[PDB]
Amino acid sequence: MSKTRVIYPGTFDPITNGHVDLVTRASRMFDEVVVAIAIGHHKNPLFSLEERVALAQSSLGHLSNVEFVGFDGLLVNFFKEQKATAVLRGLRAVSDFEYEFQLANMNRQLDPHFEAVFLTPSEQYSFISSTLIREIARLKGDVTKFVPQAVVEAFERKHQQGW
Ligand SMILES: CC(C)(COP(=O)(O)OP(=O)(O)OC[C@H]1O[C@@H](n2cnc3c(N)ncnc32)[C@H](O)[C@@H]1O)[C@@H](O)C(=O)NCCC(=O)NCCS
Ligand SMILES: [Mg+2]
Repeated sequence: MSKTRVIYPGTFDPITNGHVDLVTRASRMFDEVVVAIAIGHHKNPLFSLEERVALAQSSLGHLSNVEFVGFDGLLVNFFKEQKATAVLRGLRAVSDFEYEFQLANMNRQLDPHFEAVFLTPSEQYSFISSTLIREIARLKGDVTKFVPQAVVEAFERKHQQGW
């Protein structure tokens, strides 16, 4: 009966109503949730680590047991470093599902204490992909339904400096 600490890694580029759902749900059933933003040097994302954490903090800060960190390197090492109970992932589409197994099973080989636990989001957040949001945003489309308001504005400010 130690305290429990789940890591919720992602690139959050940007965070979406779906992510927010998942974190909220997780905060209700574990002691600490750590939103962990993957820096991803060699991944090349649309928003900076700083924009990404900011927008996250903006949508989930009102939860007292959620923290925000950037990390790179090996999730398994992050896991160890954070003395985590488990890693949180969401399940919705179907190709996600067999990679998620690879991930879980590979990481368990690297660290037998590793553990993945999966939530499902509200049915209304199941279609939403971060990728699909970027494409719609990128074409002056209305992503208000799919992402928090800070993110909407962030998209607009990205247009304002050319996009
Ligand atoms: C960034 C990681 C976690 C993968 O997540 P991804 O890049 O897909 O970004 P995203 O921000 O979309 O991820 C958030 C998580 O929530 C789920 N999710 C994503 N979008 C939604 C949504 N709209 N609704 C519900 N769930 C969602 C996903 O299944 C994912 O688990 C990955 O880069 C990572 O570091 N994982 C470890 C990878 C690994 O072990 N590699 C080998 C050494 S690290
Ligand atoms: Mg996504």
